[PDB]
Amino acid sequence: ILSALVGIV
Amino acid sequence: MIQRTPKIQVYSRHPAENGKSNFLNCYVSGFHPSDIEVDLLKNGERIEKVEHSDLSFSKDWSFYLLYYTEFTPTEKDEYACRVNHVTLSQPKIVKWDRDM
Amino acid sequence: GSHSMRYFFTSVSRPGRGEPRFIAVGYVDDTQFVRFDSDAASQRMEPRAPWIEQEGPEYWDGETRKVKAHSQTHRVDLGTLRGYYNQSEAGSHTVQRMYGCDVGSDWRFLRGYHQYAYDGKDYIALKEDLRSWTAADMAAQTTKHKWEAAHVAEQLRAYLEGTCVEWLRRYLENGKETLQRTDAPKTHMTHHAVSDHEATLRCWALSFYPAEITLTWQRDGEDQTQDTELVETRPAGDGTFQKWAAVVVPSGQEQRYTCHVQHEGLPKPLTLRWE
Repeated sequence: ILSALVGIV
Repeated sequence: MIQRTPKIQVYSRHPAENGKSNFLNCYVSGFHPSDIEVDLLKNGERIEKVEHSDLSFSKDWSFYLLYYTEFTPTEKDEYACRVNHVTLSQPKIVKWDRDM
Repeated sequence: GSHSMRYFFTSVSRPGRGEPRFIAVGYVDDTQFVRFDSDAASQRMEPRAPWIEQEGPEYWDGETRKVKAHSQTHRVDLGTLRGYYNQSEAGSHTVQRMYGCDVGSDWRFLRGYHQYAYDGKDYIALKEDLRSWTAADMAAQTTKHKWEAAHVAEQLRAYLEGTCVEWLRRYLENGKETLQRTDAPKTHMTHHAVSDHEATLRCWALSFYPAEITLTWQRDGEDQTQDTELVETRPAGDGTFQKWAAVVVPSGQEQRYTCHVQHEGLPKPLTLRWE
């Protein structure tokens, strides 16, 4: 499964 | 910006045997950007029913795609893959050789 | 043997042509199992392997939601990067992201990855200690500081060392028949005369899984690396792979050459000689 959080660059 | 030219391999899924159903593949890899045009040709004509894998890429970020279509090779039918990409001045055509 | 699970994300801006194109795919070793295409009709994470189809709606609803979150992040990223490098809002640009984990033959955590690239060039990557970052340039350093301040690396190691390895194992189990198989390559050689004094000897490795393999030609037992035409390992389309290697041999010298094959599916390396 995909990772939970995804922060912008 | 970076531009890598696609490597091209045109081959069949199973060893070619005239009269027997098979799959004609055209594998393009090592290219960048992702915008690319790939067609399979039968005696010079663009094959209509051609599908391709979902866009993915290698460790070095270059993309790779598998275009394929069902077919039954014969003794006289010629197949080839035609590809165009920003790194190619002319569309590149690779003929299918059942020995490669 | 060793195994891995990784997600590949590609985002491509389309200036004046609407929304940015977004594509995500997941793999366990060399088998793809899910996908998401921003231009597709379903707007959902989709199964690409039989063994993942058994997951219930909770799995698909959840992964669809998280993959859409990824999509939005990369849509924001495109604009940010455009700003970082002061670029025209008319040109098309590409951002790629890859992350995943490797487990040893004991299914225990071996290493974690999280890399990012802009227009095909390394941008920022998580170092193997899963605590620090590699910033390609000045723009990347700005992103590095941001990620440090938000303790992103910490959230990533927990996912990479926990969740990632846990689900990989689950996938390996649920897909035992597919993922845990090893198809040793079927091998054979072909001989074709190019002229009256030279001939092509081609060594084939077919229907093997996984993709990792070593295929070489030797003359009198010596490596012929530079006189060998070796093609990239390629997908057969049915989950297996192929690869061949060829050398131009002076007619009458076929016997001096030997093809060597190494693969997890072969207890002992193969050595072939045309004779």
